[PDB]
Amino acid sequence: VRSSVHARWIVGKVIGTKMQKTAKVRVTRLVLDPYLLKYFNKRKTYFAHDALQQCTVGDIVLLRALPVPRAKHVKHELAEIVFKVGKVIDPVTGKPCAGTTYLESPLSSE
Amino acid sequence: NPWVQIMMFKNMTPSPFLRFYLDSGEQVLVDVETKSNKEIMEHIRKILGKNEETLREE
Amino acid sequence: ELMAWNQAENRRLHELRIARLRQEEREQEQRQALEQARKAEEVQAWAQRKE
Amino acid sequence: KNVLKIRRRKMNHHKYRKLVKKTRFLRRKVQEGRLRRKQIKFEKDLRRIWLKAGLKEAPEGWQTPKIYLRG
Amino acid sequence: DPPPSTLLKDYQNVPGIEKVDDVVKRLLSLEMANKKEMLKIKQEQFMKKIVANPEDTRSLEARIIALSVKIRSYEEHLEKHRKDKAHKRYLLMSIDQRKKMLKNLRNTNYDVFEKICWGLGIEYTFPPLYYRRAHRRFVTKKALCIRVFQETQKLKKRRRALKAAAAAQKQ
RNA sequence: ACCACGAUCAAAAGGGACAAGCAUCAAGCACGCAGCAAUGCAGCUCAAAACGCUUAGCCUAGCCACACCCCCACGGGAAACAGCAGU
RNA sequence: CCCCACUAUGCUUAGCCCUAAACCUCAACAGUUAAAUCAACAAAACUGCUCGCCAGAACACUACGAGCCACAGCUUAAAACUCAAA
Ligand SMILES: NC(=O)c1ccc[n+]([C@@H]2O[C@H](COP(=O)([O-])OP(=O)(O)OC[C@H]3O[C@@H](n4cnc5c(N)ncnc54)[C@H](O)[C@@H]3O)[C@@H](O)[C@H]2O)c1
Ligand SMILES: [K+]
Ligand SMILES: [K+]
Ligand SMILES: [K+]
Ligand SMILES: [Mg+2]
Ligand SMILES: [Mg+2]
Ligand SMILES: [Mg+2]
Ligand SMILES: [Mg+2]
Ligand SMILES: [Mg+2]
Ligand SMILES: [Mg+2]
Ligand SMILES: [Mg+2]
Ligand SMILES: [Mg+2]
Ligand SMILES: [Mg+2]
Ligand SMILES: [Mg+2]
Ligand SMILES: [Mg+2]
Ligand SMILES: [Mg+2]
Ligand SMILES: [Mg+2]
Ligand SMILES: [Mg+2]
Ligand SMILES: [Mg+2]
Ligand SMILES: [Mg+2]
Ligand SMILES: [Mg+2]
Ligand SMILES: [Mg+2]
Repeated sequence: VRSSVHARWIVGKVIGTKMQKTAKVRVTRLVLDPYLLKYFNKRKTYFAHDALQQCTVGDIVLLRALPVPRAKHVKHELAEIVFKVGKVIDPVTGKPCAGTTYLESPLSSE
Repeated sequence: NPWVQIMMFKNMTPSPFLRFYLDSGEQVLVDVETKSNKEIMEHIRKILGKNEETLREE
Repeated sequence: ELMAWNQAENRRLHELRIARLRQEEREQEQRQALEQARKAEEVQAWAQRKE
Repeated sequence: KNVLKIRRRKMNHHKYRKLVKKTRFLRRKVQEGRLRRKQIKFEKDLRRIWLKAGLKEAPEGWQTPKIYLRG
Repeated sequence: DPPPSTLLKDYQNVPGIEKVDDVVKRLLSLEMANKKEMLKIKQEQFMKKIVANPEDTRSLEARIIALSVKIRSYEEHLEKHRKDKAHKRYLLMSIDQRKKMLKNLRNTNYDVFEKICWGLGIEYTFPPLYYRRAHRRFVTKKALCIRVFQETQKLKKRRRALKAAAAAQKQ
């Protein structure tokens, strides 16, 4: 379970798929502005190993840290695609949706 | 919780919900539709928050 | 015990959702029934005017 | 409002245009000299690239164009 | 474009329009109408070909189709009016609006996004990451840097063979 | 003491974090990835400030850096108080 | 400044140039007329939200750098010396 990588679990948005078996993921965190005391997004890039090349630009993915980095910049692997771009499945009902509208009514399967 | 990643998403599904990702790999889904923001804070405190005893000891 | 309690809370909220969605279909069907009637008359009137 | 601020700028601009007209032959010789040094400084930058990369001469078939001439 | 003999969208579903005199069929065809009547026929053909409900005009699909027909009409106008700056603006704005629509459709309903791209022949493109002039100095230096990289790759390969050849001689 | 499958302390290595001014420093020019390898792909950083110039020991139970100069010190220039007192 | 004559120019075509007191000197979107209505004048006073911009005067629609079909050009745009005001 141990790992030399700092970020163990992180969610991000895929912003690039031009490297072989590697997805470029943009991860945002809330950082407190000390003077304004307002939280602002701070983004960082992570390379994630994607053995099956299933990532599409724009989908939300969950990254898991590798035991040791497999490359200079590849320290994580694709653990799960949370929200496939344009093919979201509502986790609350399990039905496909398009934005804030259902594509299949939850009443279909009772 | 300065070291916990918090990411927001707008208008991706028909209803609002929270989802927590734990270090073990477990995921905790919390449906928050119809609940007030105070009921949401009290809910997540009960299932994933440290109790007053654990905080006093620290 | 807390994870099992959270899953039971999601199931309770799901039954209230299904009960809420059923009442919205009955209301949606009523509206969709009048719009079709109104839309049918406006089409017949437009069809007679063109004929 | 009065136009005193405009009048100060008016005279500044008048005297500048007159100065440029009076020295337009010297300035044209100065401008020519600057564009030459500008072309040389650009050629040195490209030469620094292939020398630091291990090459001894410019890549085969490369000729640095004159990117600052009127033509 | 639809044939000139095509009837107007309003007189295509009137009973008995196929038994009227030929003169009456001309007066109700695209030949005797302005170009806007022909565009309404093009829009109807794309709807039945692409969208699931050809009667829903407020969906993001119908809007992309309606705007794509307007875009094609602007392109045809500008092919004849190349100094018409007003319509050149309307074209570029319409293309931008369609790209924003396609972006929102790609994010919400990918299956419908693929059918729109195929039906309308649209090649979706992602925007550039940076917006900055590529002036002469930069264009020239970038071309030189690519040549230097290509030449260094050739020299690195010729340093593998010589090392490999000498290594075999020792054996 | 000696072994301590331990504790303490703490290098190298890996991950993360970490000064100021100037954007009239706006592009850097190989800065990526895959593969056991051969080799293949053409990527990587950057206006959320890369690259660069200038200034400055620091976050002070103290810490970092330096130890005549050439970042280093085989070698060379050369012959060393930035230990105390002193000139 | 007044009178006369006449040219570049005003026009067309094809390319450039990219400026204005380009100012209704009043940014876009949404909302209000109640409270304290409000320095003055101007075209009543405000709220939410966002982007752009500003921080004594003058030097300065300048110098330098950079970009540009612009070569007496345009855009971006400082500092030193000076004053206790503007
Ligand atoms: N420079 C970019 O291409 C770029 C890329 C991503 C986001 N942005 C956003 O643009 C805004 C302006 O950034 P800045 O202050 O560094 O620009 P700036 O006005 O200082 O201009 C610097 C460069 O960015 C371009 N730029 C200016 N405004 C832009 C805009 N709205 N969108 C995209 N490019 C623009 C300019 O043409 C120039 O090449 C910011 O909100 C920034 O987050 C800019
Ligand atoms: K030293
Ligand atoms: K102006
Ligand atoms: K005006
Ligand atoms: Mg007056
Ligand atoms: Mg003056
Ligand atoms: Mg160490
Ligand atoms: Mg800027
Ligand atoms: Mg300068
Ligand atoms: Mg820096
Ligand atoms: Mg110093
Ligand atoms: Mg000494
Ligand atoms: Mg030394
Ligand atoms: Mg001493
Ligand atoms: Mg004439
Ligand atoms: Mg005329
Ligand atoms: Mg005007
Ligand atoms: Mg605006
Ligand atoms: Mg000033
Ligand atoms: Mg001017
Ligand atoms: Mg100037
Ligand atoms: Mg200049």
